[PDB]
Amino acid sequence: NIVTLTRFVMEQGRKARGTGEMTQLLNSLCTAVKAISTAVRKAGIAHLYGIAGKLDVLSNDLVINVLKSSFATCVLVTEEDKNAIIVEPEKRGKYVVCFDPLDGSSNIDCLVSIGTIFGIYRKNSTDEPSEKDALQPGRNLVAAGYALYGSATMLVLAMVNGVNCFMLDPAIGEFILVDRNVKIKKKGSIYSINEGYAKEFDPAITEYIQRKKFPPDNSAPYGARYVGSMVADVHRTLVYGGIFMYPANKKSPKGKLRLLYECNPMAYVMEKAGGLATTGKEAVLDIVPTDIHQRAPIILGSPEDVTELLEIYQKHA
Amino acid sequence: NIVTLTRFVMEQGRKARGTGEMTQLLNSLCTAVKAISTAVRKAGIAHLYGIAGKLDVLSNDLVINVLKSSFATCVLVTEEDKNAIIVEPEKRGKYVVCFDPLDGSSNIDCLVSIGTIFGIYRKNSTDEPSEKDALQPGRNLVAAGYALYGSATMLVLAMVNGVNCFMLDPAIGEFILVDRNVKIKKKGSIYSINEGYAKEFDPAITEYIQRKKFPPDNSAPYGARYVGSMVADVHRTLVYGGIFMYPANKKSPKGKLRLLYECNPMAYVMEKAGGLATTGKEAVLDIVPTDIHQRAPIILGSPEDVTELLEIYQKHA
Amino acid sequence: NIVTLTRFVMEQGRKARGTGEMTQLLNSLCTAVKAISTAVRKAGIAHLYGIAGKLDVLSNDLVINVLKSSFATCVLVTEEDKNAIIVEPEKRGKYVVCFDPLDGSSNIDCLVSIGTIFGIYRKNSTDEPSEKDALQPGRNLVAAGYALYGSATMLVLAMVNGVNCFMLDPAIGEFILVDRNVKIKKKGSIYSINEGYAKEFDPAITEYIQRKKFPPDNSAPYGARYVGSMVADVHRTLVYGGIFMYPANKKSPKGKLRLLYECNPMAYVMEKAGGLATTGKEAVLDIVPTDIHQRAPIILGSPEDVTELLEIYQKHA
Amino acid sequence: NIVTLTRFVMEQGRKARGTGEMTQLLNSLCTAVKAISTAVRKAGIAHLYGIAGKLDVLSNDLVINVLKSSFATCVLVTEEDKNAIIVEPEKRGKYVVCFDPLDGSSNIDCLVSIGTIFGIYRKNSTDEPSEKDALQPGRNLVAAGYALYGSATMLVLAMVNGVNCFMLDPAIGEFILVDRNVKIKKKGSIYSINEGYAKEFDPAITEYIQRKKFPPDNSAPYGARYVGSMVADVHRTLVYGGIFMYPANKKSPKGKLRLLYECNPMAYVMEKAGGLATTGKEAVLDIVPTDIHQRAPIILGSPEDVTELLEIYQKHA
Ligand SMILES: Nc1ncnc2c1ncn2[C@@H]1O[C@H](COP(=O)(O)O)[C@@H](O)[C@H]1O
Ligand SMILES: Nc1ncnc2c1ncn2[C@@H]1O[C@H](COP(=O)(O)O)[C@@H](O)[C@H]1O
Ligand SMILES: Nc1ncnc2c1ncn2[C@@H]1O[C@H](COP(=O)(O)O)[C@@H](O)[C@H]1O
Ligand SMILES: Nc1ncnc2c1ncn2[C@@H]1O[C@H](COP(=O)(O)O)[C@@H](O)[C@H]1O
Ligand SMILES: O=P(O)(O)OC[C@@H]1O[C@H](COP(=O)(O)O)[C@@H](O)[C@@H]1O
Ligand SMILES: O=P(O)(O)OC[C@@H]1O[C@H](COP(=O)(O)O)[C@@H](O)[C@@H]1O
Ligand SMILES: O=P(O)(O)OC[C@@H]1O[C@H](COP(=O)(O)O)[C@@H](O)[C@@H]1O
Ligand SMILES: O=P(O)(O)OC[C@@H]1O[C@H](COP(=O)(O)O)[C@@H](O)[C@@H]1O
Ligand SMILES: [Mn+2]
Ligand SMILES: [Mn+2]
Ligand SMILES: [Mn+2]
Ligand SMILES: [Mn+2]
Ligand SMILES: [Mn+2]
Ligand SMILES: [Mn+2]
Ligand SMILES: [Mn+2]
Ligand SMILES: [Mn+2]
Repeated sequence: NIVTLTRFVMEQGRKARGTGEMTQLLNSLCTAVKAISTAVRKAGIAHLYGIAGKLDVLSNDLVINVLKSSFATCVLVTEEDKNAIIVEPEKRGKYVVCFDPLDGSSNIDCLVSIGTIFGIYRKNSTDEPSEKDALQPGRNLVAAGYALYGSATMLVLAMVNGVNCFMLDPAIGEFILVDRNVKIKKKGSIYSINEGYAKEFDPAITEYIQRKKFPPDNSAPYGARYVGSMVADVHRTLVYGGIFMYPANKKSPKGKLRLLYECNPMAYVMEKAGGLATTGKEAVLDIVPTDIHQRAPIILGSPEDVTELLEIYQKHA
Repeated sequence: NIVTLTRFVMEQGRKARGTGEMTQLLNSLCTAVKAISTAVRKAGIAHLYGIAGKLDVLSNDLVINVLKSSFATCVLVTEEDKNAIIVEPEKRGKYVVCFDPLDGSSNIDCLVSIGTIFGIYRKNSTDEPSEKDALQPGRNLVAAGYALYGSATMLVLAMVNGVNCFMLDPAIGEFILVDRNVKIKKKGSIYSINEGYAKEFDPAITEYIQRKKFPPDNSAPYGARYVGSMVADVHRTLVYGGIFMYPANKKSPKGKLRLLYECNPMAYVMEKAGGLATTGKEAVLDIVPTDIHQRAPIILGSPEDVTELLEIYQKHA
Repeated sequence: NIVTLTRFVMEQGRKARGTGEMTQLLNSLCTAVKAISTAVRKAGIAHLYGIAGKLDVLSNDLVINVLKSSFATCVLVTEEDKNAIIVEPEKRGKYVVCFDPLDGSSNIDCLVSIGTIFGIYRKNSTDEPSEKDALQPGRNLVAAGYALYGSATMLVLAMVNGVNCFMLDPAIGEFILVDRNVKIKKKGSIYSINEGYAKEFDPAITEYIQRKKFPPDNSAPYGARYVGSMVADVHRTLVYGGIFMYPANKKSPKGKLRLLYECNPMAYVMEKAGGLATTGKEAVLDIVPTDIHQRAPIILGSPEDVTELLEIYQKHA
Repeated sequence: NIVTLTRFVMEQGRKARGTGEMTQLLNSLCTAVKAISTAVRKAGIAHLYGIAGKLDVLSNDLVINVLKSSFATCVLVTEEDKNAIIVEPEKRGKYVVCFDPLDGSSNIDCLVSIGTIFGIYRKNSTDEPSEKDALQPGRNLVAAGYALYGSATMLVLAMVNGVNCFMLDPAIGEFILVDRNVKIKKKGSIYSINEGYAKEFDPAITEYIQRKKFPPDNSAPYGARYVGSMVADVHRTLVYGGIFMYPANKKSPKGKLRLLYECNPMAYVMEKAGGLATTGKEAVLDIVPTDIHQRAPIILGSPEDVTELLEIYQKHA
């Protein structure tokens, strides 16, 4: 009585009486992620080193061809491509897929955890697909999730029904459901932010950080953690509780994280897990995108920690 | 032409005119690390999940068994064991090995990078082997290094002639030399410390951090990173540059990090790479331990960043 | 534009407007075969050998639990169980599955190729499932096939539409379609039989063998091949052409190979591939089984080679 | 406690007081075999099938490159190369290696067991290294063995002190000693020969086969097996007992099997295991080659079965 991703996706496609198109899509994603995982852990590297006489780019190509080979997509948006990819009408399905094929690429030389992030929208409208089809607020997401290539490979999938975590068994190449209907803690004890940007923080963030290090009610201070790869930082937030933040600063008054393929999927996982995701002023899932590579400030995590900071944001409002 | 860890170790052992006792020890280590890597990556997990027919305890058991069978060790010191382990006379060799089988174990549920740390001493006072044989300053290390299980598995080996990084190709189970004679940048641009302890930092540390966030000469502040796993943080330092800190505070008046199997091996690596590793008052390698599970304050990284901090310490002295 | 077993099975389930039950079944089989393949190639053997301090039986259990976990089966027949396994009504589906979890087990110590063989029937009737549900002639098979664990792992799947071959990529744990709509050669140049039973052969087999070694029309003689594992011998027959035979002798006047889980699936693959499978008197697929472990003589392969021998069988009739 | 090929080789090399030159050669071989095994098992095939972003030539290239880099060889002899390969003086060592990189290559499309065969000689006449250095009788082998890629990968190594089998654990890329000091049964019960050449067999062979099918003393006839891959057939002989035959016929008046890299290594293995290996007229190891691609008749296996056949030869002499 074990549950594999392949079994789960099919039973769910059956319960929802789908035509099987989304199921074929989710299966192609599962296959793409296993292929990326393998290249990340460097299997075959000996060949590059002459035993017999890129990564971001390879990841992009894998995700694109595998997704197109699903016959379930019409518009693809990648962090790696300036323009949205419109699918050939022969393989054109009804899904729009926004993804970051390998987030944290600059961490690669340091062997820090990296991941793949994706959000799926159903093409709403009836005209020649285009970038406009991806410009939907995150509230319209059919599914969203990410794959984390850390000490082990994990796929976290969020859909209307909830959040589920699947661990990859690289021996048989199968994702096994290990955490079902996940819920984030109401209050965590870790905060995550790049404090090297201190001089740039708005007063509300500055005050919050101060409350965490020197608690006014004399409670224990929060521990700090900042891996430097969103997928790793968010996954730790989801599993262990706490708050993650990447607010605005000189690096764009608009934030650094991209709305469509970084913030939205994460905000979606967070909300389905019972947490919050806000820009400080509004909920991330409610922002109407105007540009496929639009950035946005984001704060996510345990609801009590996010509301606490939202209050400070009010006090300074 | 390609260089595997197996060939390199043997070659070095040949140039050193060794009896091949250390070579066997190093081959054993390599075998232990590949085994731990496989377990960490979760191969075979489908079995726990009943496709019908603890990770730090297994790691401990693997290291101890694999090292004993090398017939090259007489005294073992593990983070996991209260007392030193004395090898049976039948299996005795002349080496003392101090290791942390799986560091960052708390981080396991969050899939954060973890690693194995080891330091190798040669038994000097030839009395019956005992705990006192491990009580040697790090300046007496013959070899030290670590294995990091991150996006990929890497083994860094440092010996008197320098530091070398080997990447694991899991397809053929062989470590390939990917970086020769490593040297750390003179000055970095990332500082790594758990700022959650700000309330308890000594003055020098407090001044240094603030200097990194608000540099006097209005230059770019240092970026910040803190994975919360020493091997991961120390490996990013060695490779990318910067400074790593785990100073003395209240919950740990002498630091959290253990001297024999965490601070020494890492300080040795740092020093052979041209970096510094201090306690704030003194070099970590010169400290003569008195207890095998002794703790010690540690600051390591690019020579200029560490020097700058040490000047500040002297200033408050 | 690559085709994985998972994609293929789903598109075919869609074309046939299935409810998705057979598809879930085929997916469970694919997963069982990858798990068996891994144990066959001995991954993890170091643990049996004490690195940190059956096969036929393990294969049976994997296939049974994985199949039951599909919720698509009601009656399971295994070469390893005296009695047919009736599925719990909770997980009871509509399919009857006959399989040999690991054929050629006595070859294991010699590392000869071995495999898994399976035939699927739709439960015809409407009463409490039982052994009687498996007692159908092979002509009623919905699907049949085998997995060969040889130099590489291959899954050959035969359905009403034809025969397809999928090679396993153990790096990503995915079967890739490599040979589509396979057809056996009309005439081969290799014959396969255990000639150690010469003294026991009926006159027709004896004459045929004689024609192959000393051709009366002076054509080149046929080469001989006899691996000793049916799956290996049949797979070579399917791919390279020729004839395979295991007629009756003192080892049962009834043959050695079992009808339900060895002969039928193979006869089915053969026929779908355009070849023949006969007992010498009748077509194997047409025999009405009377006992789940019933044996039967079998001759299969290229149609011209099988008809040639059938003629000799007539001459001696 | 467990024994890996790496430890065993080093230990043996220590007991022999070698300079570690042969040890490096043997470590190189091991690395080459693991690499070939991975390629044979088809890892990464999904790439040829365009998940978008010859096996005997690659094997040849792997062996040659990996052996050259060992700095232990001066002359290489491959089944795949017309002339011997002379290693650059910069990389010269004292050993001559004769190998078949991938034997049974015809069998690849049929997924039949294949293997690698090697024999190691020490350069004696110290003139400029040349082809003549490989022209040594097998009685002069320092080491020989083979790697079989069957249901699992095994490496059999024979040296003056005996024959040892190592099983590859692909999870950690390590060969584990699974069988120590192997010895073949005195008498077997399987004979292995391509009976398709019956029309061309000499009288002795013809009598022997018939004696196996119809034993005078009405005892059980020998079972027959003929995989068609020497390593597979010879490995079943060593492990299970019996006799393997590839006599002289018409299409091959001196046999098909080559002396230097097929017959010698296998005869050496057989002899250290307590078996016999003859040409019919003489022991294979005593033959002094005159051409590097020379062919030779071979009969090997249990000492009693081979003797019996040799008596029959003498009878027709
Ligand atoms: N595997 C599945 N899991 C959960 N919901 C599904 C699945 N397949 C389809 N659905 C749902 O049913 C809708 C239509 O399915 P489809 O016909 O495949 O496009 C989807 O957009 C989801 O809302
Ligand atoms: N593989 C090696 N790599 C580097 N140094 C070595 C190696 N083998 C031996 N040496 C050195 O030679 C000394 C004696 O080696 P041993 O006789 O094997 O105990 C060691 O303690 C090292 O200092
Ligand atoms: N994956 C599939 N491939 C080919 N035929 C299928 C598939 N699924 C179902 N069918 C066919 O449709 C019938 C009923 O499907 P099902 O509703 O799943 O039981 C099967 O028995 C086959 O005859
Ligand atoms: N690893 C080993 N295993 C068995 N015998 C060895 C080993 N190493 C060296 N010897 C033997 O010692 C001789 C010289 O070794 P070498 O100096 O390395 O060239 C060889 O030719 C073998 O006869
Ligand atoms: O390189 P990417 O693909 O844009 O992602 C890097 C991002 O960079 C953030 C960290 O940025 P700072 O270095 O500015 O903190 C992470 O949280 C995200 O992973
Ligand atoms: O779980 P361990 O073996 O004690 O290791 C955790 C150690 O803990 C340090 C961080 O601890 P803090 O949470 O106190 O910062 C790391 O740098 C070391 O990896
Ligand atoms: O051991 P199993 O599972 O019954 O299968 C062995 C069978 O045995 C046949 C060979 O039998 P002989 O040794 O009698 O030739 C093969 O063709 C089949 O694989
Ligand atoms: O393809 P190769 O390298 O020539 O090897 C085939 C050889 O051929 C022999 C069998 O050949 P026949 O078909 O003539 O029996 C085997 O025993 C050897 O493995
Ligand atoms: Mn990216
Ligand atoms: Mn990104
Ligand atoms: Mn530990
Ligand atoms: Mn530790
Ligand atoms: Mn069986
Ligand atoms: Mn069987
Ligand atoms: Mn060859
Ligand atoms: Mn050959």
